[PDB]
Amino acid sequence: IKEEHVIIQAEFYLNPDQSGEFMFDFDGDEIFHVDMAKKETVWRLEEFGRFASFEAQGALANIAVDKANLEIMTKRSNYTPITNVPPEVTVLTNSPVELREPNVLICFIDKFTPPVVNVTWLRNGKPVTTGVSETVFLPREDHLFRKFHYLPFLPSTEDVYDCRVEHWGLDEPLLKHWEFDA
Amino acid sequence: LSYYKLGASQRVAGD
Amino acid sequence: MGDTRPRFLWQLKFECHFFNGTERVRLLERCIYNQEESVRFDSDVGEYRAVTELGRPDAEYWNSQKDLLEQRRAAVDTYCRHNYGVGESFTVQRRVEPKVTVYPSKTQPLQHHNLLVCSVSGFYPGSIEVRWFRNGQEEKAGVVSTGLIQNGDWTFQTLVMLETVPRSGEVYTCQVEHPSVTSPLTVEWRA
Repeated sequence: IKEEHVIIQAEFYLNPDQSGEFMFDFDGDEIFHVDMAKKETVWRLEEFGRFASFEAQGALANIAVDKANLEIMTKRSNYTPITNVPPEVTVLTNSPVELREPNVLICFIDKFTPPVVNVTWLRNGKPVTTGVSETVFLPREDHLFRKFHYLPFLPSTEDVYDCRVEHWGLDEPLLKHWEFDA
Repeated sequence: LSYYKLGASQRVAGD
Repeated sequence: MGDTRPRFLWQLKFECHFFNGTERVRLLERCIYNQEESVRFDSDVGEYRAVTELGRPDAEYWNSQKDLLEQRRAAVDTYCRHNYGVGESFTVQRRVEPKVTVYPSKTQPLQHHNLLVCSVSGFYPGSIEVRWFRNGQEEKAGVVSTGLIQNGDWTFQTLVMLETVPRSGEVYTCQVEHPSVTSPLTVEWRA
C-alpha cells in the first residue's frame, strides 16, 4: 500500500428518492463531485480546480443512465429492497482546543447504507446552521458509505454540542456529544 | 487546464 | 426519517489501481445493487464477469459488444493513466506539515499517574512516525495511540498518549517524522 494509489470514480442513483451522485476519490479522499441541482463541478479544495477541470455534463448523462439501470435492476431482482445498515457516529475537533480561539467540530458518519442521512448540529440543545459545511457520501470497499459534517466554533467552558444523526436503520435519532474538559 | 476523463456509464440488459 | 418506503440503490465504481507510479495499472469496474456486487470488469481478466445471478444478463450482454470491450481493455491507458497524470500534482505530490502539541490530559498532581497527549494534526499524507522519550530514553511501553484519523478535508490527525508517573525534573519529548519535513519535529513537556 506504500507504492499503491487508488483512484475511484463512484456514482449512484437511489429510488424512490431520485437521488444521484458522481464523485472522484483518491486514496479515500474526495477530489470532486458534481452538484446535480447546480450542474457543476465542486472541487473538494479550491486549489484542485486550479490544476484540473471536468466537463460536468458527462456526469449528468452518466446519472441518467444510472437511473434507467436502477429501474431495470429493481425489476429484475423482483423488487428486492436494500436492508438498512445504521451508521457509526463520532465527534472530534480538528485541532487541540484552546479557549476562545477558533476551531472546528467534525461529525464523522461511517459504515451505513442507503446514502440518506439527516444531520443537525446542536449547541446547548439548539440547532446551529452558521458556517457549517459537509461532504457528499463517500464510497467504502464494503459498498457502504461515509460522510463528514463540519461546524466552526469558538470553544468555551459554557457551551455543549451534539451531532444529531437520523437514519432509517436507527430506532431513534442518535446524539454524539462534545464538551470542553477543564 | 487538463481535464479528468469520464468513465462512461453503460446501459444494462433488458427492459 | 419518517419515510418507511422501500429503497433501491445502484452503484457504479471505476477503480484505478496504480503500482510503482504508473508502471502497473489495474482497472476494476464494479456494479453494486443494494449492497451486493453483481458484475465486474477486471482488466487482468479482460471481460465482464458476473458476481451474482442478478448480474449474469449484463455480463453476457456487455461481452457481445466488441467496441465496449476494446474501449475497456484500453481504459488502463485512456482512463486510468490519464487521470493519474491530471491529478498527480495535488494528490500523489501533496505534502502538508503536521502541527505537534504536547499537553497533560488532566491537571493531576505530580507523583501520580497522568496521560501525556502528543497531538499531531493537519498533516498529509498518512504515513507518520510518533515516538515518546523520557529524559532522552525512548518509551515504548505505555504508548496508547488513537491511530490514523481521516478528517475528510485531505488532512489527518493522530493522538499518541504516554502513560507516565511524572517526577520533578523529568523532561518528556514527542518526536514526529513525516515526509513533509526532512528533520523530525520535537516538542517537550517539563514535569
